[PDB]
Amino acid sequence: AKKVAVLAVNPVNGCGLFQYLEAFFENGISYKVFAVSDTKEIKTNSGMVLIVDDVIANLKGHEDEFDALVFSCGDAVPVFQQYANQPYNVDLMEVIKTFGEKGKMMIGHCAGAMMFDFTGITKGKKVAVHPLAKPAIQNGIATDEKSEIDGNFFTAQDENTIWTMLPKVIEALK
Amino acid sequence: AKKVAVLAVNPVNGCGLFQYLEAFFENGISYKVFAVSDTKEIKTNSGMVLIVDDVIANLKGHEDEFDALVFSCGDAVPVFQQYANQPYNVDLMEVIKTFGEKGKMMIGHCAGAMMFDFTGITKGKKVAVHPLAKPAIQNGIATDEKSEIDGNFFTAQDENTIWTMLPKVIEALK
Ligand SMILES: [Ca+2]
Ligand SMILES: [Ca+2]
Ligand SMILES: [Zn+2]
Ligand SMILES: [Zn+2]
Repeated sequence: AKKVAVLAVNPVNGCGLFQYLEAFFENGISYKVFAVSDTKEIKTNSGMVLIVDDVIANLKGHEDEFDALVFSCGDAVPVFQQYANQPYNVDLMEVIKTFGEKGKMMIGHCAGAMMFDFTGITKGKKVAVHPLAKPAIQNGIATDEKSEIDGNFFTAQDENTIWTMLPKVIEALK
Repeated sequence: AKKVAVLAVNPVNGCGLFQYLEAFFENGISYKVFAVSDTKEIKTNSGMVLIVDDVIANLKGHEDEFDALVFSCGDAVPVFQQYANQPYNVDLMEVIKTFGEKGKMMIGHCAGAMMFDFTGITKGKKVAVHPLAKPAIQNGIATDEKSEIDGNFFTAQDENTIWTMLPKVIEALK
């Protein structure tokens, strides 16, 4: 019964986030949602209070217990580099790197491929990424497609193109 | 300009909800989210917790303050009928009737058209509705279409067909 660690940044795009969670719940895939935050209480881009399962600090060292990582992008991302030293963002890099190195399935949209890329795990792999974050892809092969599936990477250009890969994401977890 | 009252049942389908909220937010359309519940704190079908703006009881008497109602469906709706002693479900019927009677734009998906139908406001209008809820449509005219726009009614069969009518909804609310 497959298990996914869903990473929700703060603020998270709720439309992206619930596309994933709704598809997992409807298809009987297990998930736990970790805030990329000090607290499990976060906000959506649109300002709604959202309380998820746990915080990313508590995912570290437990990466083994999951089959897949979802990076659910949001308005936190454009300020990531500015706040790279925040503990939740140091944990973010380590966890993405660990999942990547352990061969887990890596799922993301908008700037998710960029977060993956920063850790080097995307080396030589086709990724779809927000057209704005395309210049920051240094290790992966950034394309202009709505989504790219390559090896362990499942990435969509943004929330409005998650649909183009989601049936395949679900099938790979079922 | 235009103001939308969004009704979130408990549990709500978060994929449906945020498709609306992201679209409104990104197009600068004003909205306020009301829990169809005894408190502002609701769950998603997927088990996340949302704290919304207010409860539906506080929308009673203020329907003319809004231009549009969104009914955001969830796994609460198929138990709606069992739960006649929840005051917020009685309030729901009241609020939907009042909005429809006052000629407001009525927007919803999945079993939303059925909630509308129960109040009678759908008399003679085409609606899109989830297949399982279709036989419950007696006042309106249920179709097999992905979405239906008829008069003041903008309804989608479910969360995965919202995209088919959402640009028209946005255009109408500008
Ligand atoms: Ca949002
Ligand atoms: Ca949900
Ligand atoms: Zn993003
Ligand atoms: Zn429903």
